[PDB]
Amino acid sequence: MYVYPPRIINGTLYKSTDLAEYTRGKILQTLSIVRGELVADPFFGVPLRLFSNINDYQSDVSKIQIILEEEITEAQFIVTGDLKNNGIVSLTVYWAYLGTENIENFEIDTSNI
Amino acid sequence: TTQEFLSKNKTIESELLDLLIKPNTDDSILTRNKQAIADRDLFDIEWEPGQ
Repeated sequence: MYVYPPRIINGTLYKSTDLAEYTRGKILQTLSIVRGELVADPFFGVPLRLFSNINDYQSDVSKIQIILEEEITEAQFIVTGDLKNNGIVSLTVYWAYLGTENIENFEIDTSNI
Repeated sequence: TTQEFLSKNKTIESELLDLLIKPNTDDSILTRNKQAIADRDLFDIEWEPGQ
């Protein structure tokens, strides 16, 4: 299968047999698409709220967690939000691939692109 | 009386039995496990001592 980020490696599209990095690519694709980006599906994508005071900053985290859980059924998602110094809201998505039982390392990460 | 026959190239009567060898995959000891299950229902586990 073709993982989300289109990279031409060795003259062809990067095809991966493993389902674990394919699931990771699915997570990256879901998080990289803002709701409304796609013309076919105007509802798929994470909701983005950028310029607003940091009072209700957990509800969007919960919405992102729910969207990740509904869209990707092969992984379990826990999303946490931290408040940084200037204006940064740090989201951390803890995901585990249900097919595997241990942490699965990918060799394409070590390769220098 | 005996009829004489000379070499031909392609007859309909030979094409009635041109079929002789069939490479099928029907129930047999070598075709029991036709269906394999993908990773959607498999767990990848490591082999530990005492396993």
